[PDB]
Amino acid sequence: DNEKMAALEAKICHQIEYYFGDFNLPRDKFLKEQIKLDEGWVPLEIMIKFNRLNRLTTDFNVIVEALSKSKAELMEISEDKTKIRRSPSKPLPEVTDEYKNDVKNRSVYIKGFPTDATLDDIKEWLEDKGQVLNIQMRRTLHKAFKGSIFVVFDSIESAKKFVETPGQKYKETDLLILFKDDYFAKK
RNA sequence: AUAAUUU
Repeated sequence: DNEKMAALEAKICHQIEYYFGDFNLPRDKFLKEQIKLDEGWVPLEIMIKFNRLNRLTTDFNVIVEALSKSKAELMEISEDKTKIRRSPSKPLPEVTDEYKNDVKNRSVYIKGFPTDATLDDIKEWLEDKGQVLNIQMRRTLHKAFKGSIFVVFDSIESAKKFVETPGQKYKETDLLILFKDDYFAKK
């Protein structure tokens, strides 16, 4: 029973840490704007507008409880517990040629998912393939899922090991896997 | 329609 509460809390921490994480934050206009208002602090009242978090829970107390137990320890909770922020002690990394070169080399391309698959479907399928930091479902201008995605692993090592595996299939359907830069090379 | 949404 309470194990499901732990499961819910782990999901809450992951979703919030994604929003304020190294991959997302630098390209999140709405969030970078909010962060400029009160020294990084963002009211839970605002955090609740984030769709994926909303679907997990809308309750402030549950969110605070979950974050206070987070292992990652990326987020800080205010004293009155009405707002949160990325720790000032965990600044965003400087984006150098080296950093970008490393991110590109940890990025993979995977084609072959059914057009109706959701982000949750894919996340679950990637659960046993290594540490993932970002999943980008490729869509058309009108936001229609093409069935192909880009995945960013925690390191070039886990990325390499994923691409090295030739017998991978989704719901018993073959998949085309390539390093992102290799996918572009062809295109 | 910054009515931005893995906001």
